[PDB]
Amino acid sequence: WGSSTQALTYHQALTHSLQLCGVADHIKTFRPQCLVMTGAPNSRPAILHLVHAFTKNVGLMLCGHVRISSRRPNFKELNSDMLRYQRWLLNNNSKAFYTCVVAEDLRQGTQYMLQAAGLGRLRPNTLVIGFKNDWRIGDIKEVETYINLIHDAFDFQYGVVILRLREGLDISHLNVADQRLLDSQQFQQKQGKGTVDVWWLFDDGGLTLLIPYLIANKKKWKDCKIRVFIGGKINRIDHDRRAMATLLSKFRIDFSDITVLGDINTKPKSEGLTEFAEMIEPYKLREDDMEQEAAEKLKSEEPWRITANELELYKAKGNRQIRLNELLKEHSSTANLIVMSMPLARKGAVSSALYMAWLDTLSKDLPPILLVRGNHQSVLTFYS
Amino acid sequence: WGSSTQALTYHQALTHSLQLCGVADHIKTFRPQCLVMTGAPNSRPAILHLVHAFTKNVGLMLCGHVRISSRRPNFKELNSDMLRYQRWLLNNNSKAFYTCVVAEDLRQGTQYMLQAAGLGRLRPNTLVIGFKNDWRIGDIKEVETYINLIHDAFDFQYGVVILRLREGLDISHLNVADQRLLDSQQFQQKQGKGTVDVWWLFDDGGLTLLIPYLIANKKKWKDCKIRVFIGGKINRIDHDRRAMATLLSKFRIDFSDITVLGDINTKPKSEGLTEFAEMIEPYKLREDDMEQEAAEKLKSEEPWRITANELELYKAKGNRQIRLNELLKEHSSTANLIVMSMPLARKGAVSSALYMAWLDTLSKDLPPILLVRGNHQSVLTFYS
Repeated sequence: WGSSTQALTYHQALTHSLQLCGVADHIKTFRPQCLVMTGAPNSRPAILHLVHAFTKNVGLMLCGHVRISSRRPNFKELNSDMLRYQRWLLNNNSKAFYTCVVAEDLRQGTQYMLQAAGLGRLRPNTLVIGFKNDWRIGDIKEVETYINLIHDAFDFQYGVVILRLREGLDISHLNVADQRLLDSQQFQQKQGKGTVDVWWLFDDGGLTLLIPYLIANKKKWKDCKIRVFIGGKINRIDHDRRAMATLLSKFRIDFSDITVLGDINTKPKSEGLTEFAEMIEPYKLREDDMEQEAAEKLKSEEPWRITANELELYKAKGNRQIRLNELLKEHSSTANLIVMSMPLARKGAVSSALYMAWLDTLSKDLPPILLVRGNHQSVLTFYS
Repeated sequence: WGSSTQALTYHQALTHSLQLCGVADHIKTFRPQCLVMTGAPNSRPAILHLVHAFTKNVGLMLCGHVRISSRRPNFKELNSDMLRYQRWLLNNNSKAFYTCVVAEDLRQGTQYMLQAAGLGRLRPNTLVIGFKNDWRIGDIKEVETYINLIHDAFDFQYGVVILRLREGLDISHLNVADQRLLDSQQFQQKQGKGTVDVWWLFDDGGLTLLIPYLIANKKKWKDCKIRVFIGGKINRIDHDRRAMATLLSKFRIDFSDITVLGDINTKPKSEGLTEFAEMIEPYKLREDDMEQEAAEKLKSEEPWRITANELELYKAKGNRQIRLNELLKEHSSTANLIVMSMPLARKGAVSSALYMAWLDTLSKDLPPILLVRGNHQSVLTFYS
């Protein structure tokens, strides 16, 4: 490497950061930035390749890696695990940075990269993580770190994206594992003709239409149709489609159709509640919160006499996701992605084992779904 | 502000960060970066103006601000407290970034900005903080956050700089306060003719000679002499001065003299130990560590029967700083700075109230001293 100009690239990268740090207060744009939670980037490579498709030439991608290590943190060899993985990101045709922290669990490890990552205006706007698939198989303790991470991303006014494949995301290893490897390398190459359909179901979503626009204007996805689905009113159908058409003309998405539905939060048809109730069977008044669990004994000895957190106050919130799953299946069977609004419940009043339980009944048997929710701060400022 | 090219400065600042992130694995320079612990930057302005003198055109300066707020963290208005203070850094002729965190104390607040600040190779190399002046007046509890911050900067292989003025650093408000005001605005303007003398007293120091070189090659300091002081051997004096002269020729400092001393860790002259012992008078076996304090009762009821942490194992460590203080006074009375090696004690074996007690006996009545200690990783790679 015959480069004697590296000292000119240091000051070039530093005065342009001071260039970007100083601009007009009212000239602010959106510029979608994101920290991706990949772990070690040679593992989880679908979450690199998908979040390369948006945030390419238009934002920055930060590959976070919290090293869970309760004992013996080895900081001095870790710099050799910084430059190695960054060279792995550079030898592949990637435009990502890489910051690794050390903590004792996943939540407080990524707390550091929420309120301290980046410099200047090069800060992560959103947080994109993978979906915890094995949340019911064991150790329901450490679901409390994952959901209280989601609630903490919504506290810092971040946008949250959750990616879920039907199989797993991680690769750290035969023909049952052949299902893992090709279907993880499914986004960077070889995209045929199909459909990327969205489900606009929240008014203050924002980002959830910008993401399918940016991913369909790419080299691999321009033979793919954006089918906006929407639940709205019941009586007038022509003009609610018109009301969505003007907004979609603002986002210049160039859709195929805006289908209006009228059977949301009506009828779960007595099918999935038999599966949803046995899903939360070992959590019914065993919802994971040690303090609440200990606390009940000052009011009752049989705990299953109150259902206010459980079902008594959230009837149609629970019944909506079970209604939405068959609507996802009978209309988006063979799609490439599903960009779906993400259900957000309020902290404290709702349990973490119920809030997690809604997020997989919504995404039981699907293509690579994307549960997305913006911060409703401002969007469409992007492209003026 | 008629700027329609801001979108060209975003991608210009981002591809040059990818330029700097990809270089040869052997080519890397030193490039002194630092996070300064200023608090709100309109307060503590000497620690902006001094750390502007080095890390100008040659490194980055990051102005950290941990917002101690145990209750009610207000994240949504805090972005208006980000752009306001960054505009305050930009309207002054500064080249600094600014990241603000929220925590419940000072230590875990700046833990976030140690292992998660910056992107790529634009990470803070060192940590520069101010000296806690009012450590004996009240609440010896919260000295444990300051010293366990110092020990944590030395755990991440950071360099540590501690700046101490004879008066305070903070400005948040008459003629007793007129001493604060002008003497805090003493570094940016109006530097006359004088001396910036260093005390090379540690072999694996490193940075402690690079800092007085970079600050004396500036617009305000080039009528100032660098007088290297050094403690070394006793018998040969001409050739230890020669052995320092070759190293100083490598650092191209262009000094005035290399004075060799021979009365370090010999004789504190029975003067300051009367003041040092009454300094640690309410801490003698009351050294602040609640667990150790509770623990003693399994071995004794009168705690003052063991002196191993206190004086019995650290005779000449304590007597060295009291020896060094009169050497600082009889030789560096009227100087502009004192760049002095920083005493580092091992964690756990030494108390935090003793380690703090050495850091102010070394710096009792001085000019703006600078207690500096490198990470001994590599230095002099800078300027090839």
